[PDB]
Amino acid sequence: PNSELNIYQYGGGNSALALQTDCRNSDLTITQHGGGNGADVGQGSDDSSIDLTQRGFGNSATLDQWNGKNSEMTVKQFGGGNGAAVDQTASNSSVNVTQCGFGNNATAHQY
Amino acid sequence: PNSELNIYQYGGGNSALALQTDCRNSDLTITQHGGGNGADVGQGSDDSSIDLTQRGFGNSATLDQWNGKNSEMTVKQFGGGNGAAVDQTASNSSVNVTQCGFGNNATAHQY
Amino acid sequence: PNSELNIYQYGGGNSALALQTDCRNSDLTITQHGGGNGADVGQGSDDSSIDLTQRGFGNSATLDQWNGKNSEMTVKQFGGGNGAAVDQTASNSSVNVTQCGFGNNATAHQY
Amino acid sequence: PNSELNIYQYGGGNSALALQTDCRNSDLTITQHGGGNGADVGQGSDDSSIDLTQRGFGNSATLDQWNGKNSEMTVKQFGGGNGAAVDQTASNSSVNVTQCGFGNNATAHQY
Amino acid sequence: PNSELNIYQYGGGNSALALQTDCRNSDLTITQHGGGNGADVGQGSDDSSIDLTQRGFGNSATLDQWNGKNSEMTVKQFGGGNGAAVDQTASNSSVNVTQCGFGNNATAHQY
Amino acid sequence: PNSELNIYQYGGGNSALALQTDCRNSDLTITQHGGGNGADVGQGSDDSSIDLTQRGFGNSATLDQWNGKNSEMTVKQFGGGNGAAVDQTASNSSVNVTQCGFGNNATAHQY
Amino acid sequence: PNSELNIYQYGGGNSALALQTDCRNSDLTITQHGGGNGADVGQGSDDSSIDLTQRGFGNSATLDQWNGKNSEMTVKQFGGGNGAAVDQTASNSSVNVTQCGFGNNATAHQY
Amino acid sequence: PNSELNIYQYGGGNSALALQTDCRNSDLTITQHGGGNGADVGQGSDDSSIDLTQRGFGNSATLDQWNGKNSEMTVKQFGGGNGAAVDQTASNSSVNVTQCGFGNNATAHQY
Repeated sequence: PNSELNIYQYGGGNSALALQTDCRNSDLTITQHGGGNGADVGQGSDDSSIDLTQRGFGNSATLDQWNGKNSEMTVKQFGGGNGAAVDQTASNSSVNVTQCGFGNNATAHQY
Repeated sequence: PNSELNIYQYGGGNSALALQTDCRNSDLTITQHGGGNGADVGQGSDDSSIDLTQRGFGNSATLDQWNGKNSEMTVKQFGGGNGAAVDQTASNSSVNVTQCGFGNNATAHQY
Repeated sequence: PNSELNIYQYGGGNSALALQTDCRNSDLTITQHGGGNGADVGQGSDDSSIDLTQRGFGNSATLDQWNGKNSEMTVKQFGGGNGAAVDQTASNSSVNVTQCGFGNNATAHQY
Repeated sequence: PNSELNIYQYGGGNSALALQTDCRNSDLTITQHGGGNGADVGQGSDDSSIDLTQRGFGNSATLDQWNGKNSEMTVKQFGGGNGAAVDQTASNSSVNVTQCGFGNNATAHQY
Repeated sequence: PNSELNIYQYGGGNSALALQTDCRNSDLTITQHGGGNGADVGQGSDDSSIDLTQRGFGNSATLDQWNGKNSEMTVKQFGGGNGAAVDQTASNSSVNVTQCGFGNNATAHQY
Repeated sequence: PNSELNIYQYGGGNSALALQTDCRNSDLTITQHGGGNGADVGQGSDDSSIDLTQRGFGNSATLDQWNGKNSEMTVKQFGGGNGAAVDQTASNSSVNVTQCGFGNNATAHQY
Repeated sequence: PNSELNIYQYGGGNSALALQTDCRNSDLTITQHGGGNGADVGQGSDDSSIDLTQRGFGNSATLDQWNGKNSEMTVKQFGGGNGAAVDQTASNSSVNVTQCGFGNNATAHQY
Repeated sequence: PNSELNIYQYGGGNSALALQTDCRNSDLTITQHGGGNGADVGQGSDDSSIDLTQRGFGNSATLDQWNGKNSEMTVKQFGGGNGAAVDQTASNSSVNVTQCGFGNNATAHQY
């Protein structure tokens, strides 16, 4: 059971919360480029992947993948002030979020 | 159940909210080109597809895929300020909604 | 049941409402060219087809196909301000309404 | 395998790398307060904990916990430009690093 | 094997080098007060202790405790520029170094 | 074997060399008060003690306790520039040297 | 064998050389008061005593106990430049030498 | 064998030569008052005594007591430049020499 959590933070003013529990063979990566991006990621699913990359300024993300299996979730934010929340509990399922520009709001739920 | 939810944003000021639940072997894709388009997509149908594409400005869409099976959704806006709302519950059914121009309103239902 | 609802707008200020229920293996098609054309189409007929084409300005059509089977409705306005109201319940029947010019009014009923 | 990795950055310009694999039931905690602090932490040890606290600016610590069991590693850097390098492979073992001030360099290896 | 390594540095410009390997149930403590103090301490001895206290400036002590058991090594440097070099390999043995003043040099070997 | 070696230095510039090997259940104590005191003391005798007290400045003494048993070694140098050389090898023997004043030299041998 | 050597020197420039070997339960006391007194005392006699007291300046004494038993050896030199040479081998014997003044020479042999 | 040899010199320039060998239970006493007085005394006589008293300047005495038993030897020289030569070998014998004044010469033999 290899669980991997990576937090890559470049620039100034980025802040991160990352959480894995009961998630076997799961990968969760946080990469922040720029400034002021705040991150909160929860992973509790086996054989699942969470990939959160922030490039820009002022983006905020809340990401929860629970009780799933063989699930891939991706959130990529480019630009400024974009806010994302992703909840994924479906098994063998994928959620992909990519927001480019300013002030974009995205909410994704997969059960 | 291989379920994919895709949000691709190009431009500035677009907003999207996506819902996919109890949804086996189906795809939900939201693509916006331009600015200020607003979207709300709920998909709960097995072996189904929703394709919502916005190219232009100020278009508004609401899409609901519920309790169906083997159903297809393709909803397209070209231009400005087009507003569409579609409810589809029929199985083995498809609704293909397109607007070209400005200020067009379309309502579609399938049961 | 392969049932399709189609709405196409070209121009500006056109409005179309389409409702189709209990209508199996049937097509709903609306095409509006120009501006200010208004459409209200109800389809509840099995193995039936509705084709409404408005080309021009200010044309209005109210179309209802209920309880029929193997029925076809083709309503076409060319010009300005033409008004059509057609109600069809007969099975294995076809009504074809065509208006050319300005201010034409046509009512068709088939039972 | 409840394996948790937390990294907290408050301020701007901090850099931290955290790596957890082959590491069951283990916690890796990074807390960076200020700006420009550097951290590289690798964790591959069972039932182990890593705690890193950098408070100030420009501090450096390179931290490796591999192959160990029931092992705790603590480093607390207070001030500016402080350097500590700690490798841990010993089981049931602890290393405590406490740097206060500017330009401090102290290295510990535990096997 | 509850083995603890502690370093306490107060002031600026102090350097200490500590090594604890294969070293079960043992403690290594370094306490530097002032500035520019240097210490090199290696510990490879079971159930052993190393206590080093440097208070002042420019003090240097090079300490090695290897292959011993139940061994205690104490060095206390008070003042400036003091040097003590001690190697301890004997088991159930104790070394005491006490330097007060400036430029003191005392060397101890215990086998 | 409880073998404990003590060096106490008060002032600045005092120098002392102490060596304890194969010397079981023995105490090695050196006391230097003042400045510039030089001492070389080697102890390899079981159940033996060496007590060296230098109070003043520039005192020099060489003490060797080898191969003895139940032997006590005492040297007291008070004043300045006192020089004493003592070798003790006999068992159950005591050597006592007291120097008071300046420029004293004393040699004592016990076999 | 409780055998002790005592050397007491008060002032400056006094020199005393003492050897005790093979000599059980025996005493040697050297007391030098003043300056420039020279003493050479060798003892090899069981349960024997040597008492040398030099008070003044430039006094010289050479004292030898070898192979005797129950022997007592005394010289008291008061004044300046006194010279005493005593060799003792007999058992149960005592020689008392007392020099007061300047330039005294006294030699004692007892076999 | 309590055999005790005593020299008492007062003043400056007095010289004494004394030898006591094979001489058990006998006393050797030499007393010089003044200056430049010379003494040569050899004692090898059992249970015997030699009492030599020189008071003055430049007095000379040579005394030999050999092979005798229970023999007493008295020389009292008062004044200046007195010379006495006495050989005593007889047992149970007493020789008395008394010189007062200047330049006295006394020779005594007892066999």
